[PDB]
Amino acid sequence: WXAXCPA
Amino acid sequence: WXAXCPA
Amino acid sequence: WXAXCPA
Amino acid sequence: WXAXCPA
Amino acid sequence: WXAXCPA
Amino acid sequence: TTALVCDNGSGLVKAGFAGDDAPRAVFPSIVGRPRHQGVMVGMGQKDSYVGDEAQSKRGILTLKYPIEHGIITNWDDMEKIWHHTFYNELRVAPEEHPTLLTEAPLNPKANREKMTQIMFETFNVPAMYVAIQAVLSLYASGRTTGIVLDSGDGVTHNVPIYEGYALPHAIMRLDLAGRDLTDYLMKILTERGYSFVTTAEREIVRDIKEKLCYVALDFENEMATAASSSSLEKSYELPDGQVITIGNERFRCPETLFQPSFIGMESAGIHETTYNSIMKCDIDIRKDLYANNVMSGGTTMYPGIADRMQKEITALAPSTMKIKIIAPPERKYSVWIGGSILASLSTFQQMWITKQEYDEAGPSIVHRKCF
Amino acid sequence: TTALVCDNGSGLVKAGFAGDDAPRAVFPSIVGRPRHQGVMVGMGQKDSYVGDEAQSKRGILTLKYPIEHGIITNWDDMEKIWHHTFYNELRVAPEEHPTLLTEAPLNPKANREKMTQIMFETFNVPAMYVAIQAVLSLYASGRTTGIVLDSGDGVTHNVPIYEGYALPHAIMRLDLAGRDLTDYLMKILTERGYSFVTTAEREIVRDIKEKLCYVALDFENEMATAASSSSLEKSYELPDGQVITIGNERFRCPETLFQPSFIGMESAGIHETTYNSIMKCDIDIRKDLYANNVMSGGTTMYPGIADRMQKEITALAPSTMKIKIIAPPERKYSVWIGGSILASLSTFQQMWITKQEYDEAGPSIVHRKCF
Amino acid sequence: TTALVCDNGSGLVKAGFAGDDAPRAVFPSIVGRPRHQGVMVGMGQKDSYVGDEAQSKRGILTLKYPIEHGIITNWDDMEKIWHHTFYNELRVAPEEHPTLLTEAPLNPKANREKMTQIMFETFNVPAMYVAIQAVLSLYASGRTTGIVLDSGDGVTHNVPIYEGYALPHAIMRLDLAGRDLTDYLMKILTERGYSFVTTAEREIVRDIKEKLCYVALDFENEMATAASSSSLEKSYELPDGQVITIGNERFRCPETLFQPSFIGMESAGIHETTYNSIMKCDIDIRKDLYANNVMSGGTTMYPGIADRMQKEITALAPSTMKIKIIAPPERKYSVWIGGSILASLSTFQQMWITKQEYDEAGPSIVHRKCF
Amino acid sequence: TTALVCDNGSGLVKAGFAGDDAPRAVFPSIVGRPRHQGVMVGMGQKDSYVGDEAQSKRGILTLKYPIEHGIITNWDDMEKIWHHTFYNELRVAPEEHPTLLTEAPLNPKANREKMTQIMFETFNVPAMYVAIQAVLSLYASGRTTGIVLDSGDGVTHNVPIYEGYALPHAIMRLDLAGRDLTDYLMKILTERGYSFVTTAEREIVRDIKEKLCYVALDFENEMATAASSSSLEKSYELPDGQVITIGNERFRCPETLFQPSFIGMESAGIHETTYNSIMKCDIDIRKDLYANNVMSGGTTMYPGIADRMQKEITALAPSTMKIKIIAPPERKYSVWIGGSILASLSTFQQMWITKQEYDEAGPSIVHRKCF
Amino acid sequence: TTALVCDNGSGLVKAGFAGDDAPRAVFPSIVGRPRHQGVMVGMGQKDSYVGDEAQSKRGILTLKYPIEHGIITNWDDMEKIWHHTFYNELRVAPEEHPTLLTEAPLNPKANREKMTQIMFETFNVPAMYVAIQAVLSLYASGRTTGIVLDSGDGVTHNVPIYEGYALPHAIMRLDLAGRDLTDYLMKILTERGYSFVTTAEREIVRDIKEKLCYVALDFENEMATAASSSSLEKSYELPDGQVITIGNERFRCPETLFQPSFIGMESAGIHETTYNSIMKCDIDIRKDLYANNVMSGGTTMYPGIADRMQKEITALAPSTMKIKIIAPPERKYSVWIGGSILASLSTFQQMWITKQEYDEAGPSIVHRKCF
Ligand SMILES: Nc1ncnc2c1ncn2[C@@H]1O[C@H](COP(=O)(O)OP(=O)(O)O)[C@@H](O)[C@H]1O
Ligand SMILES: Nc1ncnc2c1ncn2[C@@H]1O[C@H](COP(=O)(O)OP(=O)(O)O)[C@@H](O)[C@H]1O
Ligand SMILES: Nc1ncnc2c1ncn2[C@@H]1O[C@H](COP(=O)(O)OP(=O)(O)O)[C@@H](O)[C@H]1O
Ligand SMILES: Nc1ncnc2c1ncn2[C@@H]1O[C@H](COP(=O)(O)OP(=O)(O)O)[C@@H](O)[C@H]1O
Ligand SMILES: Nc1ncnc2c1ncn2[C@@H]1O[C@H](COP(=O)(O)OP(=O)(O)O)[C@@H](O)[C@H]1O
Ligand SMILES: [Mg+2]
Ligand SMILES: [Mg+2]
Ligand SMILES: [Mg+2]
Ligand SMILES: [Mg+2]
Ligand SMILES: [Mg+2]
Repeated sequence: WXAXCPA
Repeated sequence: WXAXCPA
Repeated sequence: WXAXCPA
Repeated sequence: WXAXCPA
Repeated sequence: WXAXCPA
Repeated sequence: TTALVCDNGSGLVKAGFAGDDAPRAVFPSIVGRPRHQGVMVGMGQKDSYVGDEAQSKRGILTLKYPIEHGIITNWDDMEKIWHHTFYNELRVAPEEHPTLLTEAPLNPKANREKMTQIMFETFNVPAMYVAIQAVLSLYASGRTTGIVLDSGDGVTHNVPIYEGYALPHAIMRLDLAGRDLTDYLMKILTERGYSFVTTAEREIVRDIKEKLCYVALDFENEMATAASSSSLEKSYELPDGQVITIGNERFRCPETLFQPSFIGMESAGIHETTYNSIMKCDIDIRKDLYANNVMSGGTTMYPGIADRMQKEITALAPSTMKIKIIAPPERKYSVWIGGSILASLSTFQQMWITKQEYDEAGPSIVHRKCF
Repeated sequence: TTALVCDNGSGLVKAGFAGDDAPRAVFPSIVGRPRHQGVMVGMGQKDSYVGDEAQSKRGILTLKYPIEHGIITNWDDMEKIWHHTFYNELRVAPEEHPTLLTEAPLNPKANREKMTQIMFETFNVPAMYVAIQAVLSLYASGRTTGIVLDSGDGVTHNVPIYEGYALPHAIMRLDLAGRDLTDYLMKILTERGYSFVTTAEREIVRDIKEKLCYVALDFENEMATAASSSSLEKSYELPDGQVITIGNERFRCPETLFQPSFIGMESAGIHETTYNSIMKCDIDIRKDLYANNVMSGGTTMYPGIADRMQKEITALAPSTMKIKIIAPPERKYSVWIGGSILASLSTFQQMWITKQEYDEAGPSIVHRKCF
Repeated sequence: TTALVCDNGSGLVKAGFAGDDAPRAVFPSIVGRPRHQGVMVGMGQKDSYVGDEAQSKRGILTLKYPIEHGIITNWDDMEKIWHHTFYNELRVAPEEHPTLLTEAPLNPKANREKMTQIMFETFNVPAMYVAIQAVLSLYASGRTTGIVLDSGDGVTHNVPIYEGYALPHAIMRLDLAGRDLTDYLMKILTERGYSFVTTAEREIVRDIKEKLCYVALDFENEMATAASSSSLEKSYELPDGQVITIGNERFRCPETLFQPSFIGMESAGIHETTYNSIMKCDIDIRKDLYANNVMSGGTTMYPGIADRMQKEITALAPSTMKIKIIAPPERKYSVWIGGSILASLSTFQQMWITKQEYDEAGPSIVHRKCF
Repeated sequence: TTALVCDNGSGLVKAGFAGDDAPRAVFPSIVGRPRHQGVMVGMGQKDSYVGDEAQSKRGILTLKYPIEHGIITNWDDMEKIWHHTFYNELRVAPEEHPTLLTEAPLNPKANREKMTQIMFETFNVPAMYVAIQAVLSLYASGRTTGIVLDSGDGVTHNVPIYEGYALPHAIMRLDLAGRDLTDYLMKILTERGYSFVTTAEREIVRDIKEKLCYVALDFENEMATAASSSSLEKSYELPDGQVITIGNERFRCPETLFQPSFIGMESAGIHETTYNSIMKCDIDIRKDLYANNVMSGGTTMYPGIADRMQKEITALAPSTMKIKIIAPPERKYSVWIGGSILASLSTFQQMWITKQEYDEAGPSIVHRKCF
Repeated sequence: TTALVCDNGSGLVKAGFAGDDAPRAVFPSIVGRPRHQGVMVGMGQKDSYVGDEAQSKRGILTLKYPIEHGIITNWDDMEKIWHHTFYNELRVAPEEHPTLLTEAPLNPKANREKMTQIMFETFNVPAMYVAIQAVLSLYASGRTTGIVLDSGDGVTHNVPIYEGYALPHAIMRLDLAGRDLTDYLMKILTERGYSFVTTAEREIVRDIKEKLCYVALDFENEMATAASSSSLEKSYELPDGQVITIGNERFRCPETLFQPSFIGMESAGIHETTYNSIMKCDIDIRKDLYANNVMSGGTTMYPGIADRMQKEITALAPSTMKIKIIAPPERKYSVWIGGSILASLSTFQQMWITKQEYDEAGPSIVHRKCF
């Protein structure tokens, strides 16, 4: 992703 | 009234 | 209906 | 609540 | 250790 | 130096002073009580509303009419209305001077008894008199001979009078009145597709009636026309902005007066009753009575009602009779006007029932000193 | 060789053939549409469900009642229900033979107009007739004189009948009906601590009502008892296995019929309405009417309702009157049964409206050939 | 000599003294507990944090809301918040003087029962009163007639009031509220490409919503515009310095209030509910209610929400009606303000429930002395 | 004449042809690059290895997963895997016929966008469709109603479906998945006395997990037993011949799914999430959902996991509910199987997105034609 | 009345008394055994040397480190060192009072088990406690929030702490440490033209490193400079008087921490590991962690290492973040200092493990009473 997780 | 009608 | 109630 | 919702 | 490294 | 005159009958309350050419207090004989839980503390409200107050907030209030068919039933509320009338509307202490009250003929005795007493006990009125409304209508017309048709909210009646000398055996009383027409109309509207059931809604219906309804001179062909033409249809805006359209109901309601059977009212039509009263009079005066038929009261305001009466009577009556329906503008206030006249009459003065007399004879005096 | 008979009123649809002693098609007048995105391709589903289908999958479907207060509002859905009724339930082509439809008294004219037309246009029904439900109840009872109280889902009404000769001016119509009681109960349950808001949940509540609620003969002391005793409390299992317990709501809901004011319903209580209808009848027949009060419809199934009516009327009525509440088993199907009877009656045959007549006169014939 | 006034509802806790024109204690109704092993001995920490403490250290704490949908569920934590409120925030011993508590209409009875008891047992409060929040909003507006729309964090509701005399049968309650919008937004952001799942992250999302979201007056074309223009896009900086950009989600979230179906909420849109409440009122007062619609609560702060309501109602309502959406600055504190007013009202004094009365009647008094 | 079906999710890549009852290409979604200086000229090596190549030479290669938590992050490598899949494994030119791709619900929009485009641009695939994996699991089971629990390598999710009509508002997504369990286990082993830190070593750990770990039905007493008995201990041979012995870690790792907090995962346990999804569904269908819980994906292969789920749900659910955990052999391939089924379905054909449509609408079509 | 505090980690042994501001015993954790035939009778020698003895005669002795990568491997020798520490260095009988031991996080369980036991059995220590070194570093800094980077001889690790509440799931452990750098340097020197292979020679290399090496802020251009300038070259005198000259190796060795791949260490660079630990923390606290990065341990003594860390993190982190590298003088003794502080803390007292408790619970108590 672009927020919580690191994806 | 007290007879025919409801007055 | 079309007046009092919503029918 | 104790029925619909979870309150 | 007993696996990777040699400790 | 003067006297109070009022129409304390069903429907509306009319009041003013003797010598006035118009009542100043004109408002509904309605008492209202709230039927919902008051919440906002400090709202500054009451448990009882009267007349315009009642109309103003009728969506909340349960509205009642103390008077039904010309009979006072809820005396507590009756008292309240009079209270309001005297102090809030007329702005006058009735204790100071005499009052003229009115009624329809043939009411249960007790009705008069309590009226009299209240005037003397609650209001402590100096003097009073109860008059038959029909009679007053003649004073308004300035005639001594004729047949008065007083058709109000709760009661319709006929009183044939010949140079005074009213003929009691020929007085007719008919329950079918404006309030019933209102109720009937409500049912008719259901057919059309509108529902009115709350008391407030009843009042709305009344408003409609008073604006749109009219009398046909040929009910049968009036319907034939209605059935094929929107020209009879007419729109109307309800309080919340909704628009309704009235069809043939616009004249079907009025028709009931000529055909009481529509509401199960076994009794003869209003024109038959009129006629019959004449039939109960001696042949010598019948002619004169045909000449002076006098309309009176709010229901005689429907457009064309005079013409319809004329036609109907003409049919029932012998040929070459001068059937004249007297139906002047302002006939809605006829009675009240007559009251003003009568009260201003100086001769009349000796008809007042004084408190002195009341104390000595008791309330039964109303059946002896007063007609 | 026969005819279809059905109760196409609010709530449930009842249907069967003339001469049958019970309807075979008995299912909810409900149309359901999905409100979620269908995903599984091949699911084999439809965009419209009816009756049992609707109940079966009510957690997905948005359920509607085409009929509200005895008035058909959603004609498309109405049509669908009838379609279902004839082909899926009854398994019969209606085009082959006559159909008896019913309604509550005092409905907007147009309601009949469209019903008639649809029967002739969509279904092409050979002949038809619209009857007042109350009347049918008497046929079920086998009596010619009495007062029928038909209290269904969307509407309650009173029709006094005296050896036939129904008295139209005394017919009462009350909006307060089972559907409203259901809705009210939902709000009460909130107080208790249960929330029901979806349409499906509404139906659950209905189920509860039909099983647990009963009528008290002393509402005031019933509450006094409830307030100090679990003996009135009763458990119930919801569809997902949860168990709930009902307290005083078990009788508070039913009470509304006697005190409409609970839901803001200005109108008089059901027993007052009953009484008033009698008051609108001539003294000569009032006695007989007191003797035959007839219950009818699903809401008259609450345990003790008969006794409560009896008590209430007894109080309002003159002494030494034979107040009898007729309330036989199976009164829930009264109307339908009566329909079967009437339809089987050979004399009745001449009341059918034929297509021939329809074509010539138009849909307005329903207001002339049919009562 | 005074009294405490507070908004103990969902979301935030507002509190101050009667006569104050603004609450001084304004902080989240959140209780936090650590979910990691404390290591540094001497850290001087606690096992429970409240309000700002919770926000300050939300990356460590598990945050909970004792109140869900206007219902107190975690009483222990509830107590803690009140404790904090009185001593840490207000810096006052509540035992000294009366307290006004508030609630949404239609809550499980027990909610009131325990509130009452706690106030008397834990806090030993001299006197207390529970008020409906909607009512208080009118006091803030200074009006006696209108429809209050109180749309907070856990619950939205409608209470039509006409010169006081609230109409209970027309009160609407809607679960769809700010907290749900927050949750929904989280899912939408996933689409955009951002993940928020921890409770702390939930709070971040809330912050975003409160700053960037707005109401469209044409959702359909708003999307059409968004789909082809970065002018609707807007950046925002997260706590760790990352910058995110919001697209059409900026107005899609707010839209849910008008189309609840987005979250599976079967219920009608907020403007339909509003309208329906009016429909449950008698035609006589409907006009006035259209004139005074009153916004109230944090969700009515979205830019353009007033205009959207206006438009929607205008469409549903009859023509030529004065649809006015009252939506003053500071409407976010409406209720609290109203509370200050009401409490300062001297007349109100006689509505307080005293401990004396409590002891004698028990907690059930809250359903009789207090509305 | 056919179509490609593949599970392009995290972990492993499954692929075969529509109508096949098993995937033929089954290999790791891993890309490897060397991290040492190549010396022997003529070695004939490459700068990129895929799947089995990567496993075979993992001691040299740096291994990466293009897919993280169900999100494609390294598109270049993603492309390479697909390339390998089609030509090296399946031995087929994808350009010839349609392909079914799958994904977990709630992924960043862009993920779909690029997938779509690549299929059309790099591979020039005739037609394509993206399906939610959970849905496919039901097709494999042959059921239209149930809750699918798809718990793979990078992501776990719950999708409640009721005769199709998936309920999007109740879909749950959980990051905690097999890859995390693997990582966690590595840390646990450190405690035991074994160090694994290279990517290759990570893969070894995965192997261990898949062979030795099992689910306890009483974690607490399972530990009590472990603490005093070598009967739970079990040996295992590492690639270089060393033998290790696993103690209580054999069941401690699996436990994490029920207690996510072990890795700092604030989120509720897998059985709580399951339950909560049910709670978000209407009471009418909850029963059915309890009846059909469907396991799916590699993590549901731990011995006893079904029983543990059963127990946990049983505890949370109401009594007398038929809690059934459907967990058939071969559930590891559920999704792929379902894909084969769906693709073979002829009705399905009309769901394909054609290149024609793509060209006209653009990649955004995936959010409109495809669910 | 006091307690012993020591850093029994790899490399050097630090020891002193609680309350002391500096360790007094500072010497190498080295055990030496002779590897040549002793000849001179009467030499008065031993078969085992420790610390300074070992350094003093390292040309004869075979030197070993009992501790490797933070793990005690040679327990016999370990015991000997402690023996020496207590009696030869500290000159104190440990049996008299409590001892604080330390360790790196994530060590094989057995390491603690034996430590505990030995303290109770060989030394019969009154009370003991094992602490994580990183934690102690914060006590030295006087902060409750930050990320401690403890980079010693055998192990480097990262422990993020937020007002205590250490986050175990974010703890990183890296084998790459000072001892490895030493070894690497030896190989580099071979390139330069110097051979070091004996253990004694290894120690010489260590000395060199500690004096000459420094960290470049631009490794690439640092090499570019070195390649054309003797200004980076620097001489050094070996024990036998030979002079050597170091070229670019002076900064190439340090670089390894940022590029572990130089020694085949697959793992990410020290700044990436640092960063990643932060990434494993919730967004709410990440900001604070960036603010307090704390250096600790001997390897953080290379000139410029702080600046290099700053630069590297700055690059990886979001803009406008306050990246602060806390790196105070005397950070080489951080841990020991922290130990002194913690031990002097009176509150801490209740964390001691007593012999009583040990006897009752067994050595496993170290995993329950002690963190
Ligand atoms: N303008 C009008 N047109 C038709 N009917 C009217 C009109 N005004 C009043 N009415 C009806 O006449 C009755 C009231 O008139 P009124 O004669 O004052 O009654 P009352 O004499 O008994 O007070 C009501 O039923 C009212 O609706
Ligand atoms: N056994 C029952 N007990 C109580 N109320 C019932 C029962 N069955 C039905 N009802 C209520 O009566 C209504 C349906 O009865 P019915 O008379 O068939 O309505 P309708 O005649 O309008 O179809 C519904 O509101 C229903 O809940
Ligand atoms: N400035 C704002 N703009 C939009 N929404 C807001 C704003 N402030 C608060 N909210 C939302 O309104 C709710 C809190 O408002 P409030 O009315 O105080 O709730 P409550 O009355 O239940 O305390 C929360 O869901 C909050 O996010
Ligand atoms: N036999 C097994 N037993 C236990 N866990 C397994 C087994 N096989 C695979 N797994 C775990 O499940 C995941 C891969 O399964 P799979 O469902 O194919 O993932 P995905 O569906 O995301 O490809 C990996 O984390 C793997 O280690
Ligand atoms: N002044 C220094 N400059 C650079 N590196 C040093 C210095 N002193 C010690 N070191 C290196 O740091 C390590 C020892 O430091 P220390 O932190 O005490 O290790 P430990 O904490 O594991 O005892 C050894 O590898 C040593 O060579
Ligand atoms: Mg009159
Ligand atoms: Mg019925
Ligand atoms: Mg609020
Ligand atoms: Mg999968
Ligand atoms: Mg150290």
